[PDB]
Amino acid sequence: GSHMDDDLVDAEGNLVENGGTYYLLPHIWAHGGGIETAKTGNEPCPLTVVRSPNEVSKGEPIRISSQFRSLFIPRGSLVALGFANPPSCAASPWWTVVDSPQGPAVKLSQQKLPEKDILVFKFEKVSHSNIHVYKLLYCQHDEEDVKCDQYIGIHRDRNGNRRLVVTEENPLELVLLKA
Repeated sequence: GSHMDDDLVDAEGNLVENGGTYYLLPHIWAHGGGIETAKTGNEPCPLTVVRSPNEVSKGEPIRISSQFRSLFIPRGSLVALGFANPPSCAASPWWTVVDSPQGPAVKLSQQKLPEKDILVFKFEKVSHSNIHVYKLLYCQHDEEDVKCDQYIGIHRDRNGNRRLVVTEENPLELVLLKA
């Protein structure tokens, strides 16, 4: 047997498939649509992970992978998040957090990444039971083994890009729809 409610759940009540693709949507419709990429700052192409401003858009299917190959993703598991179909100028589909004067930001990279650079996310079910809504934690380095005390949120640059970045308040609250 298996511990009850011990795995990530999608919008339809079915357990999240380890390695499967999902649209990451905000629980609150008015907040926007799914996940996309955009070219910001001095990037030569789309390397910034962002949230679509279109509430109707489900955005890109996002692959969610745990460290080990189990069927489902146990609650509290460190995970990697990547685009099933990444922008062509990215060298890998996996998201990664990079420092910037505007605070840590979720980006893609034009080179291959070491796994301590991608296994840095962790979902955390939002306390207002059910509905299966999750906050997204970013996990930095304690020294050796990991501390997840930072939440991913949105930052609208003045070009209207709703960038995913580690923020102080208003963390994301996502529902995962099977893609």
